[PDB]
Amino acid sequence: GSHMNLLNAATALSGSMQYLLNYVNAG
Amino acid sequence: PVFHTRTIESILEPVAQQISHLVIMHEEGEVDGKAIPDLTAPVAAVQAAVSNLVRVGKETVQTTEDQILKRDMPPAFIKVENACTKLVQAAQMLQSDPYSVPARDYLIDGSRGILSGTSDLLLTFDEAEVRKIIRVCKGILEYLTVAEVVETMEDLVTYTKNLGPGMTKMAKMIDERQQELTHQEHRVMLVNSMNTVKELLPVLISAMKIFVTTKNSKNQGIEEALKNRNFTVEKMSAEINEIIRVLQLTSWDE
Repeated sequence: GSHMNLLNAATALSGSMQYLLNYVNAG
Repeated sequence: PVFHTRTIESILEPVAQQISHLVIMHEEGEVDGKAIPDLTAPVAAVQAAVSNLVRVGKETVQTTEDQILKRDMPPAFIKVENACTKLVQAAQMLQSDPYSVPARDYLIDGSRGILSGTSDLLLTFDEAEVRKIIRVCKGILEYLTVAEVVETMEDLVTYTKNLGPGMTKMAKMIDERQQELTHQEHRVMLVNSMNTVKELLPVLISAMKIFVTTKNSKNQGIEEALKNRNFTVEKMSAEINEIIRVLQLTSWDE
């Protein structure tokens, strides 16, 4: 199954975590 | 807290830095007077990214032949899923009370759990990648044992036609792997070991040329050729085994 590998999925997860933490930081 | 590779670092280091920034503002059980805005939508995006990471991971476990992956990937799925549930709960608690102290603790614990489980999956993935590199190294080691049975010029031509491109592949692989490493001392060891192997290849072929051409001669320098061949194979084999050992090294951090 070659559509999205683990590295790409981990990257999208990092991005969503970074958005969430910066969202909290902005208040 | 240092990451094993530059790929893992670029993904996880920003998340670790942002958690440590939040921890400055919130110690466990600490009260503040800052209303946290509604986190339902950013948390729902974390939830979607988590389910997608678990879906990709589970597809690997279902199709792989690597027994270590089948064993080490499923606990990391539980880690990330449990941690994501704490973030969903934190967002729900903050919606009713933007000052909720237990929700702030769930934010930190949830975020730490996501980072820890993602780190586990990435290290498990990297370890499988290292096993593939070692397989290529062992293939070269195995064909080097065939050098001793090459006795004709026709067989030497065949031998070099397989070994030459095979070595080029191994060199390219070690070059890319050393570039990805974060520990400088490990990179130097790989580069030097791979350079010694590259330089010894024409030395080996030269000794094999003389061996094959002086094989059935009285006055011949076969003895020196056979000795130079066996010595070059031994030195190349010790350096590849050094590469395999270095490839599996882990530093005291953490």
